[PDB]
Amino acid sequence: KVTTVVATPGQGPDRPQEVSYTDTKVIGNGSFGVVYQAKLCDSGELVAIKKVLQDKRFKNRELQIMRKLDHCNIVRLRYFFYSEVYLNLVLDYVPETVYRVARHYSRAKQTLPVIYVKLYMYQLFRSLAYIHSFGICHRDIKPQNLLLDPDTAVLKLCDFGSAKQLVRGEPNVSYICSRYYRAPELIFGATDYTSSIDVWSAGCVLAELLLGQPIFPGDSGVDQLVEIIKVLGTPTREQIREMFPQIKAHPWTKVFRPRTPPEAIALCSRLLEYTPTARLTPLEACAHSFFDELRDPNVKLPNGRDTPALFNFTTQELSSNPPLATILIPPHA
Ligand SMILES: COc1nc(-c2ccnc(NC(=O)C3CC3)c2)ncc1C(N)=O
Repeated sequence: KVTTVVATPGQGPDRPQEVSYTDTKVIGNGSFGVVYQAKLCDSGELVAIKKVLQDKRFKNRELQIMRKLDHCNIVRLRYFFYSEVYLNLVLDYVPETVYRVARHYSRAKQTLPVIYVKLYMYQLFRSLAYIHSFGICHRDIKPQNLLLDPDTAVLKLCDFGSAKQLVRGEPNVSYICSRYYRAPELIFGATDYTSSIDVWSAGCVLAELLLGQPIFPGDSGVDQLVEIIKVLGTPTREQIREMFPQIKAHPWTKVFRPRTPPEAIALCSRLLEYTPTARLTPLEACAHSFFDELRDPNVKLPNGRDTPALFNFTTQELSSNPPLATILIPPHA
C-alpha cells in the first residue's frame, strides 16, 4: 500500500527526507534491473523508480552524473535511496516515449507530423548540447530513451547507465550503443571515439521518424554496415582512417518519401557522416534551418497549446559556439 523511505534529494545538499509513495507498478525490466512507477503521497505526482544493484566497490556512475544534470530536456532526478544492496533512482514520470509513438504511427501506416519531428529532434539536440558541454557522452541514444509528454510536446532524454565523460586520449569500450543507432566507428570497434557518436544516433532517430522505419537495420554489424553503405556510399580510405563492397552513394532525396521537407534531408546528411568530426555538433543542429519554424513567433501545437520551453539557453549550453545565440534565441523569446 504505502511505502515510506528516507531518500536524498537529487539536486541540492545531502539532506535526506522521509518520502512516501504508493500505487507501485512495474513498467520495465532490463539488464540494469527494474523500473517501477509510483505515486507520491504528498503531492499526487507520478514518479518512475529505477532500481539497480549497487556496485558496493564504487560509487554509481549514473547517480553521480544525474546529480549534476539540470536541464528541461533531461528527465529529473527527484530523489535517490537505498533498499545485496540496491540503488533506487526516483525520476519524474513521463507518460510516453518516441519508440511507442513512432510505433503507433507505423502500425497505422502514417508518419509522425513533421512539426513533432521538429519539436522532438530539436529538444534532443539541446539535451545533447547540454551533456556534451560537460564532456559527457550518453552512448545509448535510441527511441526508447526519449521520453515524451504528448500534451505539451516536451521531450526528455533518459537512461544515463551508459553515459560517461570522454577524455581525449582515454580509451573507451566500443560495445556501447544499441543496434540500428551505432555510429560506424563503433561497429568497426574504435575505442577513441568522441561524443559525436551521440549525433550519429540522433540522426538515425531523425531518419526513422521520417521513414517510419529504422534507416540502418540489421542483426549484425556487417548487415548494418551494408545498409549504411547502400546510403552513404563506400567510405574512402581517409574516411575509414577517421573511423568492402564498392557501391555508389544513393541520392539522399531518393532515400525518403516524396513529401519530405528538403531541410529535413539536408539535416540528415550532415548528421549521418562517416567522418565523426564532419558531423554537426548538437548546438549547430539546433540552429539548422529545419528548425526555423520552431523559432516562428506564430507557431503553435496541433492541439492548440503553446510550444514548450525552447529558447531558455544558458551560458553552459551555448559554450561550444556562443555566437549561435543570435540564431537560437529569436527576437520574441
Ligand atoms: C524503461 O527504462 C527507463 N525508464 C525511465 C522512465 C523515466 C520516467 N518516465 C518513464 N516513462 C515511461 O516509461 C512511460 C511508459 C512509457 C520512464 N527512466 C529510465 C529508464 C532506464 N532504463 O534508465
